[PDB]
Amino acid sequence: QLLDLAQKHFSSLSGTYVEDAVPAFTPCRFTGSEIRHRDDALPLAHVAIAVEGPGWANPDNVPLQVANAIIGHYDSTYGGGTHMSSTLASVAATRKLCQSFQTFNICYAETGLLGAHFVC
Amino acid sequence: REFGHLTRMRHVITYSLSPFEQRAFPHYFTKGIPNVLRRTRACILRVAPPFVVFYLVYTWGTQEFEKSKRKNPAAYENDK
Repeated sequence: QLLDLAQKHFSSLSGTYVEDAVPAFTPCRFTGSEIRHRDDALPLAHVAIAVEGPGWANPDNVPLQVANAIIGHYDSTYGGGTHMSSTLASVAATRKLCQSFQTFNICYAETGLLGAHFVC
Repeated sequence: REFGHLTRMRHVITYSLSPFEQRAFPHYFTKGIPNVLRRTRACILRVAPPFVVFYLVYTWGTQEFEKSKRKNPAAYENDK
């Protein structure tokens, strides 16, 4: 019902051969590099970092989520405790280094981006 | 002294990049050389005249001592 009723006004306007096969999006080499800003007035430091990851189409990304699941997540708003099922979390419950931390996983179809994102 | 109490610098936007990516000797030749000469002359332009001073003091002092020492018997005429 959503198929037939779906509009198909202007037709697709693109090639169907090898000529249109060239990517509209470049393969992208990773660049392990650092960018820093010092606005000291900022109430506190907010740091993130990223390693090169699997392309989004790539299944290789899938196991890494379980790996990310080892890192888990934590924040001060939770019930807290050093007992909890994460090291960085209990350290955050200890020296209070991480007000919060989290492992972002933004994989693009070309090349992905694993990484960490946190408040200290 | 730590990093926590050095100075309250504000905005700065750094852009470092990994050594592993970049070459160890980027334009190290043709770009490095002119700077070398450029600053070499920057040192010698001031430093050199002391070198010449020590040079003339050295040479003239040495020849001073030698002429003062070896030439003497001829200058004496003990046969006087």
